[PDB]
Amino acid sequence: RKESYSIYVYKVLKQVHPDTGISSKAMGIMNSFVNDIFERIAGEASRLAHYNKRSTITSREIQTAVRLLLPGELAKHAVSEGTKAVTKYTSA
Amino acid sequence: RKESYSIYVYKVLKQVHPDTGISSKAMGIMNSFVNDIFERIAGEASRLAHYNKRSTITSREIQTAVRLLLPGELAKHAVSEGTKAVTKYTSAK
Amino acid sequence: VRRSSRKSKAELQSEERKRIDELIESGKEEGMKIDLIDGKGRGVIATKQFSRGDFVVEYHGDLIEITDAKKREALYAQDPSTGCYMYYFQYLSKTYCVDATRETNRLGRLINHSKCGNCQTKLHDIDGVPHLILIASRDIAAGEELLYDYGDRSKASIEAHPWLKH
Amino acid sequence: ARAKAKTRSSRAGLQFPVGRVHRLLRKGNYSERVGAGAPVYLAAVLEYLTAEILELAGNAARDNKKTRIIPRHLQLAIRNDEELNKLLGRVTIAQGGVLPNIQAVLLPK
Amino acid sequence: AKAKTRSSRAGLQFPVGRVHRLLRKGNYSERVGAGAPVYLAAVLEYLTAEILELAGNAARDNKKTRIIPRHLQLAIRNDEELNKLLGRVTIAQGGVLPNIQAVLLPK
Amino acid sequence: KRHRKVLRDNIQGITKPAIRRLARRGGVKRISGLIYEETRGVLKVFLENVIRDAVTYTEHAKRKTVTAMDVVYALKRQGRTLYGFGG
Amino acid sequence: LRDNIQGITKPAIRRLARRGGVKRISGLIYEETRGVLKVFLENVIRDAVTYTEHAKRKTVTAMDVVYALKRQGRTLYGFGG
Amino acid sequence: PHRYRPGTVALREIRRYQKSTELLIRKLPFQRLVREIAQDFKTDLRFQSSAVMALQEACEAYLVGLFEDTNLCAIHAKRVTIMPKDIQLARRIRGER
Amino acid sequence: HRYRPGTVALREIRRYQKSTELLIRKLPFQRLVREIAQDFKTDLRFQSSAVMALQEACEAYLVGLFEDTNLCAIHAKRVTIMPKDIQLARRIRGERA
DNA sequence: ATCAGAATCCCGGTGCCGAGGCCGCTCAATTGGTCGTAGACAGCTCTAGCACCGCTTAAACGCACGTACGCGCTGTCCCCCGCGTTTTAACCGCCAAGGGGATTACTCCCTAGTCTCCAGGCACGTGTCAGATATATACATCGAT
DNA sequence: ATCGATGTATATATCTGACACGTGCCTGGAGACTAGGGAGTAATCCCCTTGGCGGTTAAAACGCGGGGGACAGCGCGTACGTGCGTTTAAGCGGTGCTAGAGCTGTCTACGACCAATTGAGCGGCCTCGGCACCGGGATTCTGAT
Repeated sequence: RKESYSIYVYKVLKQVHPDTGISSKAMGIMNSFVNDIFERIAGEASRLAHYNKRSTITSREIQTAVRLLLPGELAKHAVSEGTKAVTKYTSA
Repeated sequence: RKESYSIYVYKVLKQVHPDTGISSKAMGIMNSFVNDIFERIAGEASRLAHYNKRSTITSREIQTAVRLLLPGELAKHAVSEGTKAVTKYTSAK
Repeated sequence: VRRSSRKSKAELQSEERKRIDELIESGKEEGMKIDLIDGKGRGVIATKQFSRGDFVVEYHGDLIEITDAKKREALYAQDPSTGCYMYYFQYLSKTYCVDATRETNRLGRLINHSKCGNCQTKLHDIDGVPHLILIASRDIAAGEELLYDYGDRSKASIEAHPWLKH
Repeated sequence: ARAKAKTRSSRAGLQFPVGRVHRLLRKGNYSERVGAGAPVYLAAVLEYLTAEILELAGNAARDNKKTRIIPRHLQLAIRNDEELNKLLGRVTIAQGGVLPNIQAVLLPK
Repeated sequence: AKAKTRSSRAGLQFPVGRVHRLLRKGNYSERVGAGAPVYLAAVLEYLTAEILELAGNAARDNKKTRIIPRHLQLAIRNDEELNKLLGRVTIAQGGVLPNIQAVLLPK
Repeated sequence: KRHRKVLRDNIQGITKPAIRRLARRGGVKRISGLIYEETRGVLKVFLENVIRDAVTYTEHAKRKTVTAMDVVYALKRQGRTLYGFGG
Repeated sequence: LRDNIQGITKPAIRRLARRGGVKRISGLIYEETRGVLKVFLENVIRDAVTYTEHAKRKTVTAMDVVYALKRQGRTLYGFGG
Repeated sequence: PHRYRPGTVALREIRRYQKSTELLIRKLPFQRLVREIAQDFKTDLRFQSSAVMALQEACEAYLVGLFEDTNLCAIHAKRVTIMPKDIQLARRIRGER
Repeated sequence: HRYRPGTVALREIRRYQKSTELLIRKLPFQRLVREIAQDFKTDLRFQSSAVMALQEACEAYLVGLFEDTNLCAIHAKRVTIMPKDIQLARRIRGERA
């Protein structure tokens, strides 16, 4: 039971370029990219929680980790996306 | 009340250079160095344990993290010292 | 359909630049009225809720070199009813002077000195000519006065004007 | 388990698995507890970054008049974008090649 | 019963108990073996003994008796192994190695 | 007593003799004339990065003071681990 | 296996340099590059064999190599991880 | 009997190898070198094919980046030819031993 | 009376590689730090230890950058470091694309 | 050479403040005992890593010649360096206020853990189409007679 | 500066493997519910940060003269590119073999957890000596002669 992000990257692709496919090697590369950015953000959120003597990783910690790791405009837009998603999630 | 490695660094000092002191700034620097190397070794051991899908950090994981993080001769001698300590610690009980 | 609107840093900087140019050459001057201050003379109350980095005014005047800058200020000061309107600045191996005694339709020259106001001035060069911009470097309320620093530490003038330190 | 179930992703409006992200934040030894909005936030950010890379990759593949995104197109997108190249600056992309770039002092006269 | 610190069982001057507490509360793994903190404390003690020995040699060569950031810097930047280990590390109040490129010396 | 109007930068506080002292410590024997503006630009970029990260750490801890641990953590985030400030 | 670094032939290094943008190549570049490559490979393979040994395996795997490289600071996308 | 000036063929090879993505080192000699180097550290090692391909991709990216910086060093020295002093300067500035 | 140009340079080099104190002046550096941080969060405060940490870090950075710059210049058969040398050092180190 | 002549190192002695030893308290490390579960060890299957062998042919290699460039040398011209004078603003001490960092106490609400339900994602097998050659068309490029 | 190889973008045929899609199922995700403890919030105290004042003086700024160092030009020779004939060994496809990865089952030793306790570590105090500093004999560098 091998874990991947292949089907979700397929979904995002068919959402961005609805008439474009993606080879298997590029699929593996996008898989590795998602794994790596996840590992980075999670490790940075862990470091923040340890610094501030907290115990829970929360949206506050994840937002600060995003702001630390992504450069300027990527960070602004990613924080926008995540805040929008969290508000929608707690509303629903 | 905040923890540090001051008295232990001082003990190791009085072991290696018996008639020699260490200023407060160098004491703080050795504190930072001990914390940094501890964090490196512990993070690498954690990462190894997650790689092999195991839950327990052991002397095996710590030894591999030491052999990954320290350059050749430092790593060889640190592995020597750690193995010596673990054997002496298990002999007595 | 899902398309990113990211505007790479070059685009953002260029757009801020063009906004600066068209605003400076727009003469809008949104909400600034001349009034009186209890001891200083005139005052320009801004009636907008400023924030960090936003524009305020342009210190419109005449730009010259330094060989005449070190002279024209004193030559206008020979008239003891001249106020304070000329601005020097050092930029790329040259110092200049903003001749602003001759009255203009702008709101730059109409402000007094302090180190406890709300503005710290920068520079913008719209095609060479360095226009003395004034930005809101902090949060200003609609009903506070434009008040910035002249940078001048002329010990003679600060002797005559003890109010320059405030 | 009544009140027919919908995925946390669907509840959040995302395409990435919020449940899987939660499971990874738990079985990853990052912290003892893990908030409820942390996986949602992280999945939103990961999906955003994936969309941001795939858009440029598809644009490159369409420039080269192709239909399948390939490692070359991923490399081109990443290296040509200013900020993705800073986020992924010390990253090698297998079968990616380099950017076409000849220094100006080597060209003929 | 009478107690003796784990550090004494292992012959270490570094705190095996403090190291074990740090390994636990540091969120490295769900479990921490018995000999893991002993090994880690032994390695930390060895490394600090190396650093301190070289810094004391530097302090002698300077005809002083206290170790200072400058002496730590000299020791580290001179030992090749420790310089590869702490290569991306700045040491406050440490200064730089005395080194003037030959092309600038007077001919 | 009419007075003139000038500016400052707070980046020209990294004076030319200070940059030359740094260069001397680095082993530089002779310094060009534009090295000063170039070095001020470099230093402002480096400072902007480290202070952005330190202020982010501070904001996250809901503090209003930038402690020394915030700077140490920012520097470790850039990859320039700094020893001797409580790290 | 003796003297296999000579298997990085001169035209191979010249191809790598062409990809790098190099126009002309001094003749001493080739031994220098063989040395550089042997050093980089020694480091990465030492770390990979260490990961393998720790996993008590005997096959260096793509994940062991990817982890070695991620530890060198040269993350590699496209082989897992 | 046609013939190009020295340099144009080099520029064409540059454009070619910056258009392509395939591996520029011979797979079997590279694999043989890797097996030797590993044999130095642990005897009787096996290698996944993907492991050796990963090693090759990483080494090729390393050498390509090193040659980009070497070319920058050469151009700095007002040359066109890269030289061992250029590789050594690139590595020393870049932080390698 | 007079020194040959270069001897005072080398004397300064030896002097500033013997010492350890900070070469930038603390009050101007602190003003610079405060004005820079003023653009991320207004009404900030800095532990004097934090400003000292920033200054140690910045001086170490600039010293290492000037060592790399000197290497670039020497490589270019020069002795006077130049902005092109600083730029080459930064580009090879990977700080500016 | 020839020499002086300023920096520079070795030398005392004072002085001051920081470091090293002392001691009382408290909290966290040690000990003993229980338990539950992780991983150690054995067993078995079966993928895939290795070895080999033959053919093809693409790439490496060796040689020869020419010429573009690396490199040494020369000349100039200018732009850093060294020095002396002035100025300015870092710095140090002192005071004085007050923001906010750090700790504590309380309460609540959010997350872990558990159990059950079930659907979505994964392996698996299949149809089909994208893109990689192959050859031809027309064209671009450049090197020289 | 057309000629004429010489290579290169544009087009069509096509076909081969890889990709996108339909299926069954099982395992992990979701829903409900309970307990507890982590964190939010309010209060308080005092630390330590900021701001201003005054004087000193060390350091920065400025101006000037001049020399050495960068840079442009020039000539030479050499070593690197380009091309061609030859060799060699990479690569591809076959098979076969078996080592070793991977998964499963059992069971035990080991680590978490919990409570009683005690001594090791920490914070404050005090003293003395080590390093700094200030002034002095010497000798060791540069630099005009």
